[PDB]
Amino acid sequence: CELSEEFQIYVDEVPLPFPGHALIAVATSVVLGVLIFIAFVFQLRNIH
Amino acid sequence: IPPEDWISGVHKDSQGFNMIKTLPINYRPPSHMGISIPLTDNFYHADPSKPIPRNQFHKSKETGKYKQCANVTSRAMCNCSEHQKFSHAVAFSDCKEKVHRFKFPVTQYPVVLEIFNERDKISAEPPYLVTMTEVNMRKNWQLKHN
Amino acid sequence: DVMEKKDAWDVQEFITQMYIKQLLRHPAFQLLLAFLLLSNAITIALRTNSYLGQKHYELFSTIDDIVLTILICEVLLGWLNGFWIFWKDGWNILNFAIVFILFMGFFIKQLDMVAITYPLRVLRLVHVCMAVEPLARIIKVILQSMPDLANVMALILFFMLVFSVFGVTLFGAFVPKHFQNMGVALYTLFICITQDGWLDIYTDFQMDEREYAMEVGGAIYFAVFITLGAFIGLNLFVVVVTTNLEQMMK
Amino acid sequence: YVCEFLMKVYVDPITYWKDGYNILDVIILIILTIPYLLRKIKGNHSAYLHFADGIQSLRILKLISYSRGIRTLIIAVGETVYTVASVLTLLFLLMFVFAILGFCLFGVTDR
Amino acid sequence: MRWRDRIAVLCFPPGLMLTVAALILFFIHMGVFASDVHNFCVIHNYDHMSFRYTVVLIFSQVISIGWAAMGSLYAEMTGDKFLRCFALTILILNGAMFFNRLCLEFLAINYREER
Ligand SMILES: *[C@@H]1O[C@H](CO)[C@@H](O)[C@H](O)[C@H]1NC(C)=O
Ligand SMILES: *[C@@H]1O[C@H](CO)[C@@H](O)[C@H](O)[C@H]1NC(C)=O
Ligand SMILES: *[C@@H]1O[C@H](CO)[C@@H](O)[C@H](O)[C@H]1NC(C)=O
Repeated sequence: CELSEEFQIYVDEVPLPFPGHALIAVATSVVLGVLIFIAFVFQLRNIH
Repeated sequence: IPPEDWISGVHKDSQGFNMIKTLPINYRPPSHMGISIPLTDNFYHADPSKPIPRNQFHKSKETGKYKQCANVTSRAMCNCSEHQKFSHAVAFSDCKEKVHRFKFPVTQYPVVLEIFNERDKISAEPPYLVTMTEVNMRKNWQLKHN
Repeated sequence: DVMEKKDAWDVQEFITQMYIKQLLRHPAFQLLLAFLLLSNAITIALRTNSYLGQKHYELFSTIDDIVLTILICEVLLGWLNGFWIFWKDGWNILNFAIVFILFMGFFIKQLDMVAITYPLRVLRLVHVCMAVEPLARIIKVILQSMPDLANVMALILFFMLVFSVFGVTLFGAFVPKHFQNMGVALYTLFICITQDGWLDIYTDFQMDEREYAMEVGGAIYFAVFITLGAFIGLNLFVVVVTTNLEQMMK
Repeated sequence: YVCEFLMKVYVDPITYWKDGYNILDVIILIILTIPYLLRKIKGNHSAYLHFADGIQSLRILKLISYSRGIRTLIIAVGETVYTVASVLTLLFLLMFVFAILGFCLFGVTDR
Repeated sequence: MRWRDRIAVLCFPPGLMLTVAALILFFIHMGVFASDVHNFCVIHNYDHMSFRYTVVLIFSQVISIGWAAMGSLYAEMTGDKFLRCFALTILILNGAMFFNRLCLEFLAINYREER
């Protein structure tokens, strides 16, 4: 006779896939970049 | 898990985690190309009296058959028993509403198999080779064996 | 002199002057980088415990991505001034290798795992904390002392070998498991030269005849060799240290 | 010791707040007065007794705070504080590096 | 001088290279963004999404932001307000563009793949 069994497993709370990590990394990087560049533009324009 | 807490669905392992999950109505497991577009053609907690969740797209519209809870009106109408609420088997999933729960990383889950043979309980033997399969075509589970 | 009108190369030089005035002379950006590095070092020290890890692993991943992207941004900013000057440097090579290994292990699949991700971070921590003044003088002379230390190591290992030829004569197939294999014997003699708790070895080669045997001869030979080598090595170490620091105060 | 704190509670803190031995001895006086104030008459939720001989040893340190010759020796060796702090920080950095290395090499495998 | 000869051969005037490159990047990126919102809203053929090219165009996005800023910095010293307004406007539209596409990508998580 066939000896078979079935069962179920529920998993959750996946952190994030790759695009979420990529997006948050590039978002922080460009936020720092635009802040430092706004400081650059403000300083160099106020010197002028 | 005790049966009274299986009825209640409020289990906590002294750590703030729920061990039992009550499935959403008309639940369908996801597919490979997306976790929001089911393509499994199997219905969990099935109920034709309610709108179907997460069922846009033509292929997902074209998939999903109601086996037990057919055109028979509702969940309260399509009839199930305790043997159908505690069944983990395919085609008994139309009224499958409570399942277990886990974290995301599940490592070394023990797959233990016992054989009944009319006087005691034995373990599965190396003469009795084993095949593993998933009923919902998923490719995100791996096995460790010696 | 007068500079009635600037030219393109003067404009480029002024732009590079602005770029080296910020992030290289301004203390605020270095302080922010040090604060971020100290925060992720606090998260490093908060590891080795899954009880904190089970609600911190995703935040650990996010701060890993943040520190990696700010490190590669700093590397790109250094590259902007020129690849030749960055490639011909004593410490920018180390920083570039650190960020290259970290980025390759992050983006590409690698068996580098925690034993590479964490020590590379603390190496970057050491490199950044070298930049602030009251550790740079002390760090600069540790690397100045290693060329004069290398000859001492070479002489010590050569004497160690030419006395291990005397050692391996009374070694092998008797009083074994620390005197055999000809590499375990060398490292066990190194242990006895480092001179702490060698009475396990003393009891190991004890009781040859219970009165004299070679228990007198070999033991006194190796004991006087051990004491002479240990004294000479420690003296040479402190001598190279005192020479190179006399160099740093000269 | 209360009389000592009373004669050090003058306007001389304007020099005691920038010097060496002076701020050291007033700090010793504070960390002497407070613990036996909360210990001899405690009536409070403290842990246990472990700071009696420590308090007495701080009093002995206040005794040895005299001897101007030892004071001159302390002044003569007092310029190496930054150097020994830097060497201690380098030591701690090396312990942290090899701590994470030894953990990754032997404790994560859990065998 | 002779701007015919300046634009003809052998060189370009300083700056005004990165600005034009950012313009064409803006053009192709409106093309792909419009295609993405179109196929996400009505026609629903996710197999032909830009689910396949996801990180290289993000890299293109950030390098286009960098080149726009760098051209703005290189062209600010011309003393003319029109060039500065041009560079600031293209930088602003590119940055708001980047935030919009980042938000759209972050909204479109459950449709790509699962690890
Ligand atoms: C109703 O369900 C039954 C289940 O056996 C099926 O045979 C029948 O075709 C269904 N009819 C309609 C109209 O869906
Ligand atoms: C219960 O449902 C089954 C089919 O699911 C049906 O055959 C049976 O008649 C029903 N019984 C009652 C009492 O409704
Ligand atoms: C499976 O898990 C059990 C439980 O820890 C363990 O004893 C066994 O060695 C594991 N086998 C394999 C092949 O991983």
